[PDB]
Amino acid sequence: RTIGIIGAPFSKGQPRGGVEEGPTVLRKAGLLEKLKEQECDVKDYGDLPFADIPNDSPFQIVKNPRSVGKASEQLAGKVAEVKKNGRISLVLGGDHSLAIGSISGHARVHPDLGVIWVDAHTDINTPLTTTSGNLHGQPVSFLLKELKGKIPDVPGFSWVTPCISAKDIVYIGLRDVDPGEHYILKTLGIKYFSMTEVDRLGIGKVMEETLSYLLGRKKRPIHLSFDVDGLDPSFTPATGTPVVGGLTYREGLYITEEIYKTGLLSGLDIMEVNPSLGKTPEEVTRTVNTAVAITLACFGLAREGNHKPIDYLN
Amino acid sequence: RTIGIIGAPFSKGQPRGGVEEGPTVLRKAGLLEKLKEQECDVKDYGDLPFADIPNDSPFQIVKNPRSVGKASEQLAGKVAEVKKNGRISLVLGGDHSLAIGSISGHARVHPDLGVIWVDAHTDINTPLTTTSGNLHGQPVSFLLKELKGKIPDVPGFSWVTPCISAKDIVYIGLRDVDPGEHYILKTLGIKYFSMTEVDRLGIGKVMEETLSYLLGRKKRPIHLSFDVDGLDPSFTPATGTPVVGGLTYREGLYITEEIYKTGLLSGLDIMEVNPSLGKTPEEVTRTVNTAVAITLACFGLAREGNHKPIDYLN
Amino acid sequence: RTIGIIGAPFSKGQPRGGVEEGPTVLRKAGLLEKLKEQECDVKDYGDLPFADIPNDSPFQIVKNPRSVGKASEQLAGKVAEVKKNGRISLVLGGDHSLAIGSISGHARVHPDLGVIWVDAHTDINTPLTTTSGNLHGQPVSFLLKELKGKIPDVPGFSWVTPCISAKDIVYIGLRDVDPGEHYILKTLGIKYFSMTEVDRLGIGKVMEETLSYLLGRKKRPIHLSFDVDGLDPSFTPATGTPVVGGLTYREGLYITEEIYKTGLLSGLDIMEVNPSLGKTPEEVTRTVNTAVAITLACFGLAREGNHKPIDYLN
Ligand SMILES: [Co+2]
Ligand SMILES: [Co+2]
Ligand SMILES: [Co+2]
Ligand SMILES: [Co+2]
Ligand SMILES: [Co+2]
Ligand SMILES: [Co+2]
Repeated sequence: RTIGIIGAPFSKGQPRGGVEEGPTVLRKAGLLEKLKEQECDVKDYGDLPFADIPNDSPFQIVKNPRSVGKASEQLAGKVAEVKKNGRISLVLGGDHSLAIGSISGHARVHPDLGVIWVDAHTDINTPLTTTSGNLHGQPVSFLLKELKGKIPDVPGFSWVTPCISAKDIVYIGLRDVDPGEHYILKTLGIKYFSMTEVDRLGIGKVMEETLSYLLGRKKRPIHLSFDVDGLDPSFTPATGTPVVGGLTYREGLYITEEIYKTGLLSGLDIMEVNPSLGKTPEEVTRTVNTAVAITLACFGLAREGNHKPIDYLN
Repeated sequence: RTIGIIGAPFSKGQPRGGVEEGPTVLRKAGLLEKLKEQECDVKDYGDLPFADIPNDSPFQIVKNPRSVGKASEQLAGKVAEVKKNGRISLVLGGDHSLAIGSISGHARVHPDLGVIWVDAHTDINTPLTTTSGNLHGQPVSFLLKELKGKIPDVPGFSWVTPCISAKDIVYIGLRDVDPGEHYILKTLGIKYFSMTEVDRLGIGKVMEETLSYLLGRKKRPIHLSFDVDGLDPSFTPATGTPVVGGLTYREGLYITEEIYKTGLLSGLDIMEVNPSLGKTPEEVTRTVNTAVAITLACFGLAREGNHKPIDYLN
Repeated sequence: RTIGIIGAPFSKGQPRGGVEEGPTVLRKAGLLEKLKEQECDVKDYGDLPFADIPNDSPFQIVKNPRSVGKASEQLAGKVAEVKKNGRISLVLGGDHSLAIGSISGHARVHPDLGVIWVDAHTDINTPLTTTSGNLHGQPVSFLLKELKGKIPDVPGFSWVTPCISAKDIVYIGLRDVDPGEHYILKTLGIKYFSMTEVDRLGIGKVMEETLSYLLGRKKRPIHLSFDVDGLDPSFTPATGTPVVGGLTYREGLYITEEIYKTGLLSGLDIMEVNPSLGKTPEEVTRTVNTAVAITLACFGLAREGNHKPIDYLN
């Protein structure tokens, strides 16, 4: 597959710093080289310089609003750029708040995109339902057309325009949802597969349905937002908001191997990897390594093996 | 849901002490408060004072017979009491031998109850088939109507009267069954799902069947006996009789989430949590925390989220 | 079941030494006694003395060719011997290269055998596709009739004669396959269930199919080649070529419990257990213990329990 790598060292969508190092440790882990080791055409668009916004007091309850909306606005234009270059945008990031810019920059070029959101959280709190004020748990509320009119005018998000509808998104791996978030899920009839559904059906069926759900009517470009906390902390420990009972390494690879096989992946996000939150250097590499394997899977790496269109027996 | 909490600090059903601390660490973990944090009506009936029985020599091979039968007799009347108060009895306990009193006190008020027994063991040894003599591995043999006439007159259990039939109980999670126990399973045609069946069918089907099995004919009150050793020791390490290859955290939550959804849970047991057997203070909290989540699930806590009958968007 | 135990302390099929201790730690773990504890008729044929071959320079890229082909030749005749004694051959070994001798010695007496290969690797590299040269990753290429004419004349393997066809083998647990290996899989139409298929279908279906695949047409003798690295390293850490995302303890027991139930197991291999590669003495026992349980399962040990044809209630 042909990628467009976008480094996004940002963290103002949540409290803990160090998630801005994600693009760094991932690159160092050798991700770009491992991609080229496959049938991949890779172009690094560099790491986005998210300049400081010293004057960014809270907006009611929302924290660092101007800083957040800015990094998303900057990211959206970059993602749009690479999609214009006929390349799958790989946004290696910090916190999940950057999903607003990615999905927005993606939809500008591909207004018919479908979104798959692998996460332990729905991150669909409104600036009015959020109890923490951290924007990495509200990205979705900003992107839904149905919620347009419920979201306040937050400093830094004037450029924003709801690009996705409730029936164009699927959630997978949910196990920590707030009440208001749950009310939004049921009311707008959003399709999701919480860990309960995963245990019930199996990841194979869950994926069968998810794909049938988002591509049944017709084929469309897929945007995969992967929050590393969707996977169990025994696999991705170094992350800010971990939650026990997560998707397994295998389930994570299965999800992505299946996504790849559709040949419709056009947008990818690898979020919440925070090297600093690892209790041991092994938890940091265990996280990063897990984060890389998921990415590679997105672009062709299959557990049953891979081979070029040649005769290996000669 | 509306509960009736019953603390049961008992341990004479097995060798290791410290399981009598279970009600204590569970309460301290904040279980009662977490229940009220939900749509729960909670009434604490206190911790039962299980006075000593200094004169309790063995009965053939059975250990502490008078002490055991006594704590069960005391518990049975308490459970009956709370069920008379229209409340689901939550028996936080020590060893599993206390199941005799719970299920008995439950059936007095609800003679048509169905039993689900999540455990790594069938605990159906008779005082005559038991090779260890520990009563926390024989509770079931005392409660079956079909085995009435095979069980000797053990000091402390004269009050006992078999209240459940072989076709009213389902086992889930079996992986360590004695030969005599197995002979009883097959001979009385008891329905069970050992880890083998779980791996084969999946926990979703296993539950589908279990419920269809116990409620198909008609709806009846359910009594859930949960032995914390049914779950894998990587989740509930601090327990006396651990066994590898147990149910997963997720499978445990799935089982209970499904039980809750029937709206027929009327009796619950949280057994074998022994703080003292933890190799680290983290194994103790990992166990207790796991023990709490399972309880909460029984009363409504759903992984996909929860919300009150209000308009969260206002 | 009735077994013929064959100790195979060999390691020249791979770089790390210490895997030759496998038969030792397994025996010490009490495997032979645990088998007799069941309905098993056990005869220990001792540990094969694999004399050194000081003069064994590489053959092109292949390492220790003369040493390897020799231990396989010796093992083949032993396996043939025990199968002639109407006994299931249990080859406790070192590296997986010994599969060549086992499957060969097995087929001499049972030319219609079916092979199930539980491994993280297909070990089907040819001396010409192998990039490492380690023979414990090529055993299969030596045994396939379809590859006869592609394999060079390697010093030590003149006695060898391809006894199995591509449609008589099933792979389970694959997650690390080389490109040439993958080309051979697809080209010869070999049936396999990589971890992807396991996650998709479940281990219950995977086994359903595997068995239907190898026994559908007619019943035939089964040879189970179990590489301990097929299971996840969290279960079998002390092994040379570990790979994350492996089969679970439960899945491993399920596979074998199912194999046993066919009543067609005639050949078994327990390979790659290397005590020396354990980071802790607990990783060594965790591996060995896991290795034993799998063996016992092969011969009747069922998680739901076991009982003799007697009346336990008397
Ligand atoms: Co999350
Ligand atoms: Co998120
Ligand atoms: Co138990
Ligand atoms: Co029990
Ligand atoms: Co292997
Ligand atoms: Co192997």
